[PDB]
Amino acid sequence: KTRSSRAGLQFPVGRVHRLLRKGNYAERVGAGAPVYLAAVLEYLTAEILELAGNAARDNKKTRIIPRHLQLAIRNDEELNKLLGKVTIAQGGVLPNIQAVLLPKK
Amino acid sequence: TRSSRAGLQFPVGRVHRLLRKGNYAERVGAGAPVYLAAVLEYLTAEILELAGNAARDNKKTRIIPRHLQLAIRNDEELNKLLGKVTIAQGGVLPNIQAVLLP
Amino acid sequence: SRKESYSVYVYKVLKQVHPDTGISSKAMGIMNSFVNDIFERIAGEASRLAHYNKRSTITSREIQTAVRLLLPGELAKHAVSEGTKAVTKYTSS
Amino acid sequence: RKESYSVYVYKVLKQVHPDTGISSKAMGIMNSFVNDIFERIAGEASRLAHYNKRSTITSREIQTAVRLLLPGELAKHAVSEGTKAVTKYTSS
Amino acid sequence: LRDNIQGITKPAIRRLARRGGVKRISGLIYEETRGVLKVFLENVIRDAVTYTEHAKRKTVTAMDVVYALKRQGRTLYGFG
Amino acid sequence: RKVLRDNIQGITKPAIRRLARRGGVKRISGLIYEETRGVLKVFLENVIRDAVTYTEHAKRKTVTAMDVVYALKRQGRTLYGFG
Amino acid sequence: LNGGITDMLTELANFEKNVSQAIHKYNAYRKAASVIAKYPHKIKSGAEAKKLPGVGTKIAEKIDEFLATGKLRKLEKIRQDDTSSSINFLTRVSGIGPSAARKFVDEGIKTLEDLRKNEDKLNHHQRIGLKYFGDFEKRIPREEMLQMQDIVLNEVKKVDSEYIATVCGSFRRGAESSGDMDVLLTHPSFTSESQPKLLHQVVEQLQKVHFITDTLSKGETKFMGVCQLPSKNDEKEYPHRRIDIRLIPKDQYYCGVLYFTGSDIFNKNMRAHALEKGFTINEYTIRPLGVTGVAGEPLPVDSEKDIFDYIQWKYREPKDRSE
Amino acid sequence: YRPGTVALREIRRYQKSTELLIRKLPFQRLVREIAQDFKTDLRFQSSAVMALQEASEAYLVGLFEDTNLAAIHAKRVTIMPKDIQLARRIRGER
Amino acid sequence: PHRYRPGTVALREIRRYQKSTELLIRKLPFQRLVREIAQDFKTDLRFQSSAVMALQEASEAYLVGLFEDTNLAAIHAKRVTIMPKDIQLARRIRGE
DNA sequence: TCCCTAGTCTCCAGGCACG
DNA sequence: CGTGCCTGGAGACTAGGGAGTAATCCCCTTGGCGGTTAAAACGCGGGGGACAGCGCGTACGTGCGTTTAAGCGGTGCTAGAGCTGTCTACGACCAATTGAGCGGCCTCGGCACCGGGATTCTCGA
DNA sequence: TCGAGAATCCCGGTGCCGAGGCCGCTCAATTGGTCGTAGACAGCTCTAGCACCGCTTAAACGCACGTACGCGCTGTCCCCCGCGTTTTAACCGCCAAGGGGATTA
Repeated sequence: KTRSSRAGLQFPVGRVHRLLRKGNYAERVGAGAPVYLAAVLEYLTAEILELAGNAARDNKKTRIIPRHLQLAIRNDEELNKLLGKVTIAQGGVLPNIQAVLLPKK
Repeated sequence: TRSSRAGLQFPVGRVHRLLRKGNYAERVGAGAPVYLAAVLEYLTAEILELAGNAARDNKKTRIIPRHLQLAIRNDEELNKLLGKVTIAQGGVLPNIQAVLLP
Repeated sequence: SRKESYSVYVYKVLKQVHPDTGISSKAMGIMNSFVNDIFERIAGEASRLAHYNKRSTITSREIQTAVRLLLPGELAKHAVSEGTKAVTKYTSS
Repeated sequence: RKESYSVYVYKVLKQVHPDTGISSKAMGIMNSFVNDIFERIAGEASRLAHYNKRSTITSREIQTAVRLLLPGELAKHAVSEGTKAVTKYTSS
Repeated sequence: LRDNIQGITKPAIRRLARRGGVKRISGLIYEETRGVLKVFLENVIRDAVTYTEHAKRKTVTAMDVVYALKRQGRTLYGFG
Repeated sequence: RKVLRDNIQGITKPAIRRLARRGGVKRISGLIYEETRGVLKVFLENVIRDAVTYTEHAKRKTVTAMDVVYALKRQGRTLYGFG
Repeated sequence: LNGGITDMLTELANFEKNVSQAIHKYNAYRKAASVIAKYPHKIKSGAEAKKLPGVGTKIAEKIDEFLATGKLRKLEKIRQDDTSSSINFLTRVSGIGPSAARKFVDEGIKTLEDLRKNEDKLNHHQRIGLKYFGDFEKRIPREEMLQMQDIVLNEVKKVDSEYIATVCGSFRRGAESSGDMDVLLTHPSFTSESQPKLLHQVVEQLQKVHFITDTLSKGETKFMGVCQLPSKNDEKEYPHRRIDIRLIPKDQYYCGVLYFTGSDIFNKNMRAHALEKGFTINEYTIRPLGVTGVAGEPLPVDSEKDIFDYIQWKYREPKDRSE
Repeated sequence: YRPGTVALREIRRYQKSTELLIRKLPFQRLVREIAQDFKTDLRFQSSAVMALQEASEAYLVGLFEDTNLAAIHAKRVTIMPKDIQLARRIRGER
Repeated sequence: PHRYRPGTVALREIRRYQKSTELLIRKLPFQRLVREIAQDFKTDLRFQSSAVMALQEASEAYLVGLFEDTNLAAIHAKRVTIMPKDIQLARRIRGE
């Protein structure tokens, strides 16, 4: 039985265990640490992917484009705090037009 | 001793043990601790020499944190080295804008 | 050589989230970079905590603390809920 | 003692300025500075070693990380002193 | 508690601004300053309590504050 | 096989205008181009010094993309996707 | 008295050389085989042969297994390997080495029939090697080698009386046979600080007299080809032999001839004697060695006896230069 | 005296000094108030309180220096809350 | 004759430069500048095409952030045209 | 594959750090 | 002013790193050449943003009388920080072992693109 | 406020390439053992965080009060935006020179 199935997860558990052991991060590595890390990765990936899918539905494109992911990341505030110092290649910027720059007459 | 063998001042064996217990790599070079101690001594020497210059600027024979902070702000390379580090009770470098002046 | 990435896991998760949504390979690489970034960040935080706690093991308590530290806002509160319950499964065979 | 380098700090201070004193707060600040520089250099070396996929910590990666960290003239002088120190340690 | 945010007095804020080299400060500054001070203090105290709870200790240590400040990117010297 | 110089003018005024409009500036003076070239040169030089150092520490002769990613993290930029 | 162990180690060394592409194993196996053949005693245990230098754990285990069972399981499995046998057979032809034979076996070419059928896939050197594969593998008798050396010397003297041609190697050492001819040539006008066509004139003279039959590569310093002594209009033609002629400076010709005279053990002994005498001896010249190991200006070289006296060693004839 | 002369004198006196200029008792009260939002009945070392106070002083000093720089950039002599928001946006805090 | 308003083609394409995600930097000049900058660090060093594209993208990101900061700065001074002094103030406020 | 030098334990001790 | 450990040097044991470069020929790599066409440079209104000065007013420093909370000197008093001694779960490690994952090779529609035609802003009057 | 016109959108149709989809082949997660030990846990001791109280004193708080500087008004001017025009370089393709690699000595 797979350990990720033993936890019910989708991201690989033993892969994370091997990475953590090879990561020279600590002298010893507990069992539930890979479970917690995989769960956090799954939650973050799901949150990003759902927003991306909503954006793509709003963008009427069946595939996910890097601009769609960037727009999703700019849409959420907690993700933006999480990824404020992260740049998305070919992701562009969210539409932000200055109110003073707006033309009025 | 090893610090005598290198001619430095910081305890080189202490640095070796700190690298060993830091869990930074599987194997640690023997001259790597020498190099790390040398770099630390170099940096400390420059910091202390600027500190002594600033202290004699203030005509005080004790190294003060305010003088240390003033030296750290006063050296361009040192300021860029430790720009995001704060010094307790060091104050700030006196800098009055010209526009504020009458 | 054989290159490792979370592409298959990402695809499975995406199907689990949006059953009828596609994704680009470049987007897959971006997702992989995000996953790697979170992995490295959490690992470094846990290692720093363990050195601060002077412990020689990486515990699930350190993972909970790391998630509480790095993750922001409501994402922090829900994820731990997803963690310990998942941890419960690891303790439920 | 909690594994401090204060004695080395005083020795080096007397080496540079034998006629001046230091505050205890200043000594602690210097100790924290030394610890922070050590940790920064060590993390840079470890990241370089993993990025270079080497399984050992060597003087080459120490020099590489130091050159990464230190500003120009400071990096030149520091690497020069480290090279001379390594020369003296290996030769003697 | 007892409007402790109001504990930062207007003359105290002026003293800090003069240490900050500010030549003239508006009246609305004294409240938004308190707000930002709370924001920084809250984002620091959260991490501090997190560290102390992971330490399973009933007292907040200063080294925990230093570690949190490094996690907040503000390296502080004067505590070890 | 012949080395060249004076490529800072390669960043044309139309290019600077396009980049600024992407940033969203309504009106730009002509002096912005020179200072923009200066800031771009400074940032690129800061990144490229660390990139060349990372390359040479790996004892390679080609500027690798993973090296660029490591440098961007060193400068605290951390662009994703590439590498 | 270790012929079988040396024979089984030679073919194992070929596997590391041409198939495994590991000279770091082939050279070690060859040195071990040379030492085993050099021991005039019966090998009974691998530990007994382990006393000899250059013999380690793998070699001792292989020798024990060969003595106990009469063969090696790895050797038996690699000999029956069709890919390995094809690669070894392909590498036997000149111009085909490890990568060449590996690519040929990868492309289905495994025998000389495929080599002849893929002449378009063989270069000029490869084509010459395939054409003279059998001829190159034969030994050259001392009479035929002396006749060809005399013919070459006559052609050189006709080309230039100031030209100096010396047949070094096993023939110079007095061996009754050699696999090829190695001529070291000089000219007084060709020195270390001094014509690119001097070798070209000699090559043209040798090819005109129908001595050299084919040319593999020709440069301003060395030329390599195939030459064969002519038959006297009634006997079978002599087999093709590989002839290489290298042009050397006047100040370097004596050192080059001394180095190429051999033998390897004699060259090593002379170099060791020179190094212990504070000198360095090379194929080009001999130089003094400093107190810090820094080599000085090379000493002038005009004869083998001068080089021998330079290292404070008695001059030895090439027949006595076995070791 | 002359308006500003006292201000500039106090400016120089604060820049020369190195004290905290913050009431330690109110700072402790505020820290406890914020800690009540995170974990009830917690203890704090006194040196930790002084360090947190000093860090707060540093953050406020940097923010105020940035605000004054912005005011000079905005051709204004009095520091206004708009300057504080501009700095916080430029500094990336929020 | 039908000339758009003096601030209307300016307002135009800003949305078009925000909706798009192209490089906006000529690749040949970017590679030339990259090679020029790297030669002063080391002669005869290779840069991968992927490396050049990534570096160009990173520079574009840094310039975009700086330009957005400068736009906000000009709005802070109730101005419309972006000035080099505003860029200097933005760089100082960032700390660079 | 063999080697040789450098990275580990370990193992006391004349001697540096400490209160 | 003893004194209390302690890394420094010396075995004892064990892992990466290099043990061969010259001589000649060939393929991949890279740098230059050329049309061309989008694109950058140039050039010229002009008008709209930048900017300088005037009026003012109100809000912020400024001096001063007052007070009240913060230090600041006590006082005690205990929650818990820290250190100690077991033992025990428990992570690490080893050796099969199989299957999730990976590399290679289709494929068929998602989606860019083009082109026309309908849509709707948009300057001008 | 319409209106010509020009930038935009939508729709149909087209062709092309990559997301996935499959399938054969492995080495990395699983099973199931051991074995030294990290820390878990109980337990004990001192200490510093409270916890409080009286005194002092100065930071602060509230208040007149002037004034200056923020701001809003104005004109005024010139710089850069828009539109057209003229090189031009980059760029894609299309070529040939040398760097690295091959065997072999």
